[PDB]
Amino acid sequence: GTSVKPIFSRDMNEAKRRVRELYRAWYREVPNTVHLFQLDISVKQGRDKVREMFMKNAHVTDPRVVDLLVIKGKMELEETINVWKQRTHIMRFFHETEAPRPTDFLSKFYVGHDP
Amino acid sequence: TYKFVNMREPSMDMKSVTDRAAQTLLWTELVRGLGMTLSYLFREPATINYPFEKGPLSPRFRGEHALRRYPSGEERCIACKLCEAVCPAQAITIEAEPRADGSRRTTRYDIDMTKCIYCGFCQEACPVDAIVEGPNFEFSTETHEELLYNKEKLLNNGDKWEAEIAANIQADYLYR
Amino acid sequence: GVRTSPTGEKVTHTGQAYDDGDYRRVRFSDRQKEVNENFAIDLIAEQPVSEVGSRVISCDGGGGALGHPRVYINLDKETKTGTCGYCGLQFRQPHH
Amino acid sequence: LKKTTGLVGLAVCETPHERLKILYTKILDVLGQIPKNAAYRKYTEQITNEKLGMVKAEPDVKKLEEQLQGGQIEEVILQAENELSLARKMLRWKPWEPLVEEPPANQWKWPI
Amino acid sequence: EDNKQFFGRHRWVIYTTEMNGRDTFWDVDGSMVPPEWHRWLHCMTDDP
Amino acid sequence: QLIAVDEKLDITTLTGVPEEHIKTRKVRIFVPARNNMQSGVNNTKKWKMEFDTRERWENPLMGWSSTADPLSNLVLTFSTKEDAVAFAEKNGWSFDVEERKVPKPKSKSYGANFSWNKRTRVSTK
Amino acid sequence: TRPTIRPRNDVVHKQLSAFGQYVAEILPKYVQQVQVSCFNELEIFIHPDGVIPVLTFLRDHTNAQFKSLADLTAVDVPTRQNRFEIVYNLLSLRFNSRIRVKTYTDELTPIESSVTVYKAANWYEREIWDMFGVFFANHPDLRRILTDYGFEGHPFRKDFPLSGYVELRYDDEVKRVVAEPVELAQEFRKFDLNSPWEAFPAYRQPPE
Amino acid sequence: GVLRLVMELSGEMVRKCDPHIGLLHRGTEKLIEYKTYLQALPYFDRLDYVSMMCNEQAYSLAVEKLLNIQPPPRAQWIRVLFGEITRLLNHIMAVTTHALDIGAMTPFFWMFEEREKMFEFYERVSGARMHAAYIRPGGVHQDLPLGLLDDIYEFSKNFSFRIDELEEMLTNNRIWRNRTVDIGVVTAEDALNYGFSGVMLRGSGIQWDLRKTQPYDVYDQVEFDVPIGSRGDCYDRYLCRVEEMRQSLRIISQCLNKMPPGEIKVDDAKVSPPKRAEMKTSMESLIHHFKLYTEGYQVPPGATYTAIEAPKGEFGVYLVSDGSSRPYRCKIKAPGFAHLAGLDKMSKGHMLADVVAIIGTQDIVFGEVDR
Amino acid sequence: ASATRVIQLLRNWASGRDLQAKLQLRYQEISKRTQPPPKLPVGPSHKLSNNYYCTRDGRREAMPPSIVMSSQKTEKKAVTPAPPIKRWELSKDQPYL
Ligand SMILES: CCCCCCCC/C=C\CCCCCCCC(=O)O[C@H](COC(=O)CCCCCCC/C=C/CCCCCCCC)COP(=O)(O)OCCN
Ligand code: SF4
Ligand code: SF4
Ligand SMILES: [Zn+2]
Repeated sequence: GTSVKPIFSRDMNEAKRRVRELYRAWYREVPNTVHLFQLDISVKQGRDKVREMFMKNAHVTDPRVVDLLVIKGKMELEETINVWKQRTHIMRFFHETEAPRPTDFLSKFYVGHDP
Repeated sequence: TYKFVNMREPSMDMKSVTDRAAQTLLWTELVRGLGMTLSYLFREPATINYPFEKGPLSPRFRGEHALRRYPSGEERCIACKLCEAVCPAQAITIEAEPRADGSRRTTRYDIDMTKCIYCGFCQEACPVDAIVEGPNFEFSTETHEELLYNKEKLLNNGDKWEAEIAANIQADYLYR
Repeated sequence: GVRTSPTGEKVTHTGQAYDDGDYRRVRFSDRQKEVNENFAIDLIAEQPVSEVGSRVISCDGGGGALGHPRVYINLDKETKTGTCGYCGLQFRQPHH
Repeated sequence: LKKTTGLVGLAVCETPHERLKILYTKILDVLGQIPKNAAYRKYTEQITNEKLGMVKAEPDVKKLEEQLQGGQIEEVILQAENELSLARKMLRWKPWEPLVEEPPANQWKWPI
Repeated sequence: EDNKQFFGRHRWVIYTTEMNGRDTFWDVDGSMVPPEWHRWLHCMTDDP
Repeated sequence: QLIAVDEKLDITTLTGVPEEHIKTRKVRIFVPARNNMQSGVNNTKKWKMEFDTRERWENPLMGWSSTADPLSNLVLTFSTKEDAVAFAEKNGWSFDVEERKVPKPKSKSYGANFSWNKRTRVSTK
Repeated sequence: TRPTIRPRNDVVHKQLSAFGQYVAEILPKYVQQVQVSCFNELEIFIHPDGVIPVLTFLRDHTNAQFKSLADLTAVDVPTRQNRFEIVYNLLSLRFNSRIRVKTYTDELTPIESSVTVYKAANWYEREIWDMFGVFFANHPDLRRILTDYGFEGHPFRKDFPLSGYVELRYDDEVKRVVAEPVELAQEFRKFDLNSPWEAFPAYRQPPE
Repeated sequence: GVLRLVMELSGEMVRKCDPHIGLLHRGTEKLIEYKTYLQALPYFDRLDYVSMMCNEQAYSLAVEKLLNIQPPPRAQWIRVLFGEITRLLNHIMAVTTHALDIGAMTPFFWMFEEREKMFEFYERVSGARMHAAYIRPGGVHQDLPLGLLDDIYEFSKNFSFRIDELEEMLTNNRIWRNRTVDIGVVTAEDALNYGFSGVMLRGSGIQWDLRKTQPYDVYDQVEFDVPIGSRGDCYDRYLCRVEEMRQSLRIISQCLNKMPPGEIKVDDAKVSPPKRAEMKTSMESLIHHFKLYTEGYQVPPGATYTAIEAPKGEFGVYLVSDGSSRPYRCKIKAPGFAHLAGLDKMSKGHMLADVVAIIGTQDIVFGEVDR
Repeated sequence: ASATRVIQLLRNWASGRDLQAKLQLRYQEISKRTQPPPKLPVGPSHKLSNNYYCTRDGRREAMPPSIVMSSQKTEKKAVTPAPPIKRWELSKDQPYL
């Protein structure tokens, strides 16, 4: 039961197809984005960041969530291609100015009360 | 009712056509605008000689904040926290405790003037005329830190501006 | 009634003064510290006690609508004096 | 005939009675295919028949404007094509059928 | 004062050349006016 | 035209919440208790959702109270406990639910004040 | 009712009730409820599938001809199964009246775009998507219109924090504006203003 | 204000024009939900900051409709008088800034002197030059000072000559005409469908004015004419705005002559705060002052959409009440939003220099567009 | 205005109007900055009797909206939301500009 209305895909396979299309488009766009924005990162680590962002949502098991994430990624790609962003928006993906938050129990115990 | 702004029909008789042609060829309206500007040059300018001359103001004007006190010399504030509750910008911070003589008085009264919107809600919420918005407006500052007023600064402002503040309140209090 | 800290700072009417080991004193070096010279408690202590021949007196702080809300004070207790909750003025029945 | 109706983009239509009659005939023909019990069909038929009888009994154009309560016969004609297009779209939609489904239990409960 | 001037220019102040601790022959500003003359000078009242 | 998929709802990846503010927080689902200073009961009708309290420290300047958690002032209202539980589950927050406290009915009797032999007899009124 | 009380108009109430009944009769497939408020406002509750038919009927019908889209917005109610309600405000110049149409949806169910019916709905639907995350199908170009580029989340949702999650500043080491987790020198003070002793008996709910 | 404008140009002609907004998005609607109604009032001053008291009036009317109360007659007359003054201010700003962008730049100063005088009126009535917060959801905060009406009459009897000088500089100038005539033409049907309002509607020949069809405060007790255009271009809209300035002068004269006596806020101390002397002498007045300035007044549950004829068009608010003293939702409708949305259509097949004229004739302020 | 006669004539001719009648600089014609105290009238509700608040309580007269055609629970002439708007009149004060 639990009948719901499709957004774009009827099942998971079409969702995977759209995900692969978006990943292909991003993988093409990475070098041109790196050159045009005069970024200090390399193409390798930019594509690694794209891979990491795609892996961040690897646990989704619902076509509606999957293709809505695809829609948001397509919006981000459109923003990046049309040079609507500045270097700051692109560089925000890397968090180069944020201190590295430790994970072990001792470090969190020493720094403060935050688990 | 309604009017028409651009619903005229130009006359097509020979005299009107010749008049429009003369307007086109001799630039009559341009000369008329030139004459308007020339005439407007020969009239007295509206500039005042600041800072030696000041712009007109009103007893209702809202300027820099100040804390007042009674003629006996004790501060009017009783830490009711109505001004802090009504503040649209959350710019007032208040802490209180009983005094050495048991009076209900504040130990902390801060106003962040970089958050304040100068709406005057605090002085109209005050039940004892303690917090007011004085007539001073020439208090620009070279650093962000000096625009964070504490209780001592506000009491100093009250002692500094009490004469004008009292005169303005005497002028305007019958409208409140 | 401004006092001075043993280190050298002025003590405010709220009693605030940085202790010796406090680093936050560095904000006042090459500058000053804002302290109001008139203490309300001392100023209100100098006011004379009013003598009225009634058991209940009313106080509005003086000035009519320019004072505080009008309150009534009971003066039956001869041990102490009646003190206004807003203005701090003191009233007393004519003992002896 | 008048000129410059006063609305930008709305041109003057000479011989408007024929246009109104043709549009009303088309509207009635499209309404004929709708089920009889549909409220839309009977209501729009009543309105269209009223307007057609009104226009068939008045040769003057200004008196027709005053009687039809719309004024500026050109915009009445515009409303006529709007109604015709809506009739075709609604015949395609078929809204006389019962409600698709009820909302959840407290979908419209306010406050909270 | 000069009531024949238009509103705004009918009152003015000539600043002192030496206030509390600095030489104000050239460096004058509007914060040097005391509150009572501040009230009179900004036309908040008609009485000096 | 209908997927008819069967899986629990999860919108976590779409809300934009940071990673460490989802699985680390602990929301509380409760009916707020009546303020004992007053006898009114109008504030004990709905269900509230609030997050766990985090660190608050004193600002070195002005001595103000600073914070670092953006959810320190977030409070939500729900008609029933089920709605709050469903919202918390679909948003991915671990929750504790407290059952509503209802004042039990009481037997009041004005005549019990003036008792012939019972202890309920009052000394004054 | 002495001068401090607002005057009530009976004629407009009856007219709006009659027109609501008329609209309900003509479109039973979608209309779920019709209401007229005590200050003479008519709002109509419809099923999500009927957004295009109802709007087209109200715009094009001779008796309605609501040619102007006054406003389109959304309201977030977390306690409902369908989280968001979509509100359309329409103005009729021919008959000098205003109508309201309400719809509902959740995070994952799209709503049909009404740009074909009203050209004004374009930026309104863009803003609804930006602020609430409600997707609109067959929209010409749906994208953020108000938030910053790369902004994550939808701020007008009730569970979004007031100050957000990230703040901006300039860093001299990287010579650019950077985004960092938000820290406030003074936390926003939360006030509990709601009082007991309910104010309006007419709105009292059953004790269930 | 500040605008980012991405466009495609084929030679001189503009093919596509895509405006990017949000550079002044402050999140006002979410901030309003954390305030009481009185606390949320000053946001409307900042929404459209050329016509402040008009936004105050719209919000006050919405709250009054939800509260089932009405302001006293003198309050309504004061509201309409200051709304017409604010309309004069807004039209001066719009016309002079449009001319400045074209390149005239002299009438800007000429009319900003008058704008300064009207700011003096604002400051005298509320103590603030622009964000007064004078119009409240129960009436007005304070009564006018004893000499204000005379000064308003003195100001308003010389403004027609200033408008005449403006027209002498701009109306019949051939450069101004060639800059504004047949630019940004919009049809009546497109204007209606695209959501336009105000002058943007009336320039195409549509006869619509919210002060006439749906009057709100006392606008049905004064008579004035509504300028109507014929070609739907920038020149017709400029003429309409000038004629609206003249009609505003007419309404100001009528308001000055017919000001009635009485109180200024509704005599209901559960909505409007009591006078200071009452608060300082009466127990009930003190209790009501305390509760009104700490918690605020509760508004019965319900939703309303209230619109007024603002100087820039139809300004509306969709206000939702949950029964508490804080609004549950407050949607703000700004005409500049729809006008900037239609900018793309209005600049089809025009020069690059005509986009500035179209933006000027749309009368766009980004505070209300972004909110 | 302390302007000479020749300058007044020149500016009047160049502008085309008589400026001295309507000057844009304020002079003694404005009101004085000090005013007498204002008495200020009380509201209608200031009665001592026959003034119970339950008879003048606007908020408590608000009611939930009336429900018509709740779906969960003849000639029949066609109707419109409101009578058609009357056409405006052509401003018999200045019909054309
Ligand atoms: C039997 C003997 C006959 C001998 C022949 C003599 C006959 C002469 C009769 C006519 C001569 C007049 C010609 C003078 C120049 C005319 C140029 C002209 O008219 O062009 C205008 C344009 O001219 C201008 O508008 C230029 C103005 C630019 C603004 C600059 C302001 C100038 C005004 C200030 C006065 C200048 C003073 C000049 C004298 C300088 C002294 C050294 C046309 O433009 P439109 O109105 O758009 O119409 C065409 C499209 N359908
Ligand atoms: S003037 Fe307004 S914003 Fe400023 S402190 Fe007073 S209440 Fe707060
Ligand atoms: S300043 Fe006035 S309102 Fe604020 S706490 Fe003190 S007495 Fe209360
Ligand atoms: Zn006292």
